[PDB]
Amino acid sequence: ETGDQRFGDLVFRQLAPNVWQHTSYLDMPGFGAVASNGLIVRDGGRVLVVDTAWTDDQTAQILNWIKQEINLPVALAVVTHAHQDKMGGMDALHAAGIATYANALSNQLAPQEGMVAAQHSLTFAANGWVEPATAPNFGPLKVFYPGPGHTSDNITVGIDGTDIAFGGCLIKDSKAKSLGNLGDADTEHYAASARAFGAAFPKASMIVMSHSAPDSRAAITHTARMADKLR
Ligand SMILES: O=C(O)c1cccc(/C=N/n2c(S)nnc2-c2ccc(C(F)(F)F)cc2)c1
Ligand SMILES: [Ca+2]
Ligand SMILES: [Zn+2]
Ligand SMILES: [Zn+2]
Repeated sequence: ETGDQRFGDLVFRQLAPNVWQHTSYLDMPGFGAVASNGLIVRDGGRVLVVDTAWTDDQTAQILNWIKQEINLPVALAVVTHAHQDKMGGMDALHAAGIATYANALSNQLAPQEGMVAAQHSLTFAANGWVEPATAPNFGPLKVFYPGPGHTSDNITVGIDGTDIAFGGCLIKDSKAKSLGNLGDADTEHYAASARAFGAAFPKASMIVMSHSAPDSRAAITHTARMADKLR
C-alpha cells in the first residue's frame, strides 16, 4: 500500500495510465480478510468495469469512486463467473444504469448460485474468442473463454494497448499452494484452460487475478502446473 487510494471499504491501485485495479474484502472463518480484485478501464470518454465487488454496497463504492475520480460514465461491465466475488454486486451495477454482460452460461448458473444474472449474454466461438456481435462496443476489452477450470463458465479479459491480462479466478499467483477446486471445478481441463489463457494473451506481462496482487506470467505457469497434478 503506497499510491493506493481508498473509498469506503474499497482500495484502488493504478496499473497503467488508463487502468486501475479495484479490491474489496470479505472476512472469512479461516483465511481472515480475503481480497477480490477486478478492473476499471478508461477508454476515451467512457469507463468499463470488469467484475463486481463481493457485495452491492461495496460495488456502489467502486462506482462512486469512479464518478468522483475519473468523472466519466460507466458504459458497461463484464463479470467473469457466477460466484459472489465476481457477481455479488450486480444489483448495484443495475441501479447505476450500467449495461452488464456475462458468459451465457454464467447467466444460466446465476439463479442456482443465488446471483443476479447480467442483462446480456456473451457467447464464444470454438476457439474461445467472444463472438463480436454479443460484445458490441467493448473498446480495448478482449474477452476470451479459455475452457472449464475454476468453473465451467469462467472467462478472462485482456486490455488492448496495455501489458495487462486478467485471469479472474482461474489464475492463482506463483506462490499459491493450491487451486481450491470444489465440485464445479473441471479438474480434467483446468491445466489446458490456464495454458489457453496464456496463449490467448501471449504479450501480456502483468497478470491480474482475483485473489492476489498482480504477478508475472509465472502465475500462469504455476497455475497450470498445479492443475496438471489434479488429473
Ligand atoms: O485464493 C485465495 O486466496 C482465496 C481464498 C478464499 C476464497 C477464494 C475464492 N473465492 N471464491 C471463488 S474463486 N469463487 N467463489 C468464491 C467465494 C464465494 C463465496 C464465499 C463466501 F464467503 F461468501 F462464502 C467465499 C468465496 C480464494
Ligand atoms: Ca443483491
Ligand atoms: Zn468461484
Ligand atoms: Zn474468486
